[PDB]
Amino acid sequence: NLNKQVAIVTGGASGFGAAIARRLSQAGAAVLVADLNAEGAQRMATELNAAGGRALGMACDVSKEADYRAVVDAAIAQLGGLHIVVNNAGTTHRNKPALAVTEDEFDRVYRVNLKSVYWSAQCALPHFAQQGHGVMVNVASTTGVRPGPGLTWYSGSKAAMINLTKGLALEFARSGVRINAVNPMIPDDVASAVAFLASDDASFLTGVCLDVDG
Amino acid sequence: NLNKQVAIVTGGASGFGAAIARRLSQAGAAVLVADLNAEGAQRMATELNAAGGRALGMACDVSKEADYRAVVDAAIAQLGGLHIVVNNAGTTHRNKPALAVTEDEFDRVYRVNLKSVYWSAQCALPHFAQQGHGVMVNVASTTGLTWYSGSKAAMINLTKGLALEFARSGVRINAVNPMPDDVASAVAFLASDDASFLTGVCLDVDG
Amino acid sequence: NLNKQVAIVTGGASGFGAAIARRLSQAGAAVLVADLNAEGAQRMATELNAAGGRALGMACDVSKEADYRAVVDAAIAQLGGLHIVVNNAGTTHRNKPALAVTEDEFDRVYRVNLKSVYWSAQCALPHFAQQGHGVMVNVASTTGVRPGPGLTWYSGSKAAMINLTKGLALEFARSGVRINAVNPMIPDDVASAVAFLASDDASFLTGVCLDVDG
Amino acid sequence: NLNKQVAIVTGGASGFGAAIARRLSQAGAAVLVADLNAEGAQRMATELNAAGGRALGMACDVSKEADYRAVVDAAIAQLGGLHIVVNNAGTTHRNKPALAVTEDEFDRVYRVNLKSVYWSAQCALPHFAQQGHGVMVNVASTTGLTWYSGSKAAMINLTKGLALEFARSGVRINAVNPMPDDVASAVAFLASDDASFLTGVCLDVDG
Repeated sequence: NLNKQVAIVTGGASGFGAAIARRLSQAGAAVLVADLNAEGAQRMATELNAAGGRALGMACDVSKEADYRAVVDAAIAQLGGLHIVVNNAGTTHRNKPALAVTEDEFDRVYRVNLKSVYWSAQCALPHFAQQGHGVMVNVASTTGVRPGPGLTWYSGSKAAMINLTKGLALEFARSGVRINAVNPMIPDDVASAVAFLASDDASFLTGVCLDVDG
Repeated sequence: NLNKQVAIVTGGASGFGAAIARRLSQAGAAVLVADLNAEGAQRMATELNAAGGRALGMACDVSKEADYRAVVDAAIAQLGGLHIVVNNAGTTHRNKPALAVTEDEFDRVYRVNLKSVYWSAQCALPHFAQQGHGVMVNVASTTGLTWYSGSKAAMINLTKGLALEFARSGVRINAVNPMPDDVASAVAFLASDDASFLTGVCLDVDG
Repeated sequence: NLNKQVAIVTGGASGFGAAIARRLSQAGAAVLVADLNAEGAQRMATELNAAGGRALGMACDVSKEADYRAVVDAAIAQLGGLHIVVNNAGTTHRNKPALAVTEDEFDRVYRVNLKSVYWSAQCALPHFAQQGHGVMVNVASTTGVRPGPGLTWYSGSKAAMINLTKGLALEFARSGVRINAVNPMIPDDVASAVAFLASDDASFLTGVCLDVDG
Repeated sequence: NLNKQVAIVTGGASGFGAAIARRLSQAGAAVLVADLNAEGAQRMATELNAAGGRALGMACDVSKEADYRAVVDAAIAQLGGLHIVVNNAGTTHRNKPALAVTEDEFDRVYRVNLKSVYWSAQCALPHFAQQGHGVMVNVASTTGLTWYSGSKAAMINLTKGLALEFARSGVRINAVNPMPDDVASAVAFLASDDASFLTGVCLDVDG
């Protein structure tokens, strides 16, 4: 149960982010839905609101400090605090050979799947440390069990993000702040995993990556 | 015997990359010494030529396409081909709390190391695939879990992914994980025909 | 909450097994405490009973099919069913160099940390499959993070047990039966991990090994 | 060049172990062919001696101390020493539901493979430690997650643990993971001085 708790969910307009926002709001948390797409973010918030929830939509490029700080400040100021930060990876776009991935796609993966976690760390972790509680859950991009070709550059930055998440966790391990990760492997099970990890029943877990059925 | 083979060594002017440049030259291989410091690259090249080897030094920001393509085009045009690419792109890093890490400090570890493997793949592996043979060796020099420990995991992961994407192509892609002689030995082994049964493998060795 | 649920906990008289038995009984489960030591098993059951619980002690060599079948039958007949099976690894005994480990210690590790999981599979899994629900949690022996010398033969059979647990899980994955594992790495966090994995809130997890602070 | 070196190859009468026995003999190394079938071991030994090599065949249940100690004592007494031990002890296994696996079927995978590495360590590594040099190579032949997939993980894990427990001893402990030429090549490499910078390493190669 996450009553009186505030969550930011990035990637919130679609995919795993929308399912995660739905689940956390169903558990009683106030949700700031953050997404590149302001309209998609607002639609998800309207849906959560129509269903009994308290939610707000906000546009945000998780690669930009200012966008990520503004979403943290918006959650604190207008929803009244921040206790949970869920960073959603993208939809992995299409599967194609390593040498067909253009620079723009490579760059986007870096921005959305690694740089976002760095800014999340810089923008949300001090608040958590200050209040002596908080949870960050990083949802990796979806890679197959024993993955084959087609996701080489995704699997690369994914391995980096999971290790950064475990590294951040060791630093914050005696702060009350828990930093954990979800590895969707080919939406209910992804959302259930995030909702459990955000709950106080997961208080004994940090620096963990939970493999779940994508 | 890397005689009759051309090798590009990134980060070649010092550290693991200098030691690799020397071992590979000593094995009889032409070597394009690539590094961020043109002066140091030229220095290593002159030493190698002075030791009886063949070598050209070029300034190269591995995070930039033009720089990597230059190093590749030069090796094919001036050194006479390309059969080996060694990617050394890590640096030392004082472990400080992650909230003291500036964006640049972060990009230098995650953005440079990853994109260097990216440009290495876009720029050099088509030449390997065209001739049906070639070896990429990615030394994870980035320097227990720290904020920067993810570069090494990605380098290893990318090595294994690229290797699968080049299965049965005659193109082998391998890694070295230094935890410098033993590093240069593992590179020279992996770059040699004696390692033709090995692709997608990471060799942990004492640094 | 594990009300109206029956758990077998092996290794139950001491160590992580006792902490796990305490936690599961505190959550409402009936506990058959199984242990090599009949008296230690009975003492733990008496403690759980004095605290509000329903518990029974029973001697059992988890390396022997007959001992393991008798504990399953005892739980079904006298506590009224079986839904949870926790296999506790040993205390890792002492840390000593690989070549100082005698054959008797090597043999004991195999029996307690691997053969037990095979019999648990043969003796408890058909019952779970029959009823279409059930959870098995295998608690590995405690190994350090990035472990050094001293636990070579433990770390060997531990790696085997965790892979067997993931293998068993894939087989039973569409049966309602969840097979999961806990890796104590140097007792509350071990017991919390087992209690969560045994609950219906972990229903979306199978074939997972949870690293936790030992 | 394994000339001037003695090697014990377990499971030597067929499969990966025969191919290893031949490659190592061809490298100039005396070879004690150890296997569960004495006749087949003697056959391989005769073939190797007939090819100009030196070899003795012995029946050996690797799960038993006396059998492994015999193979070790014989190699030191009849073949003139011991510098290499290759552990092949896996077998093929039809994947069936785990509830159809009999206790014996389970012991044959988990008990034999693990205890074989145990006796290999108790029986052979003291000789290596005494002379300050030696190489143990553990080929994980036990044959995606299955009930028997844990043998391979243990073999790799034990290899890395033993290697750490023998750091700086001149005694190297390595593994090969066949997913037979490429297996025998990786064994012969790992057993040779060319691999002296490698301990605690598992080489994945196509089987």
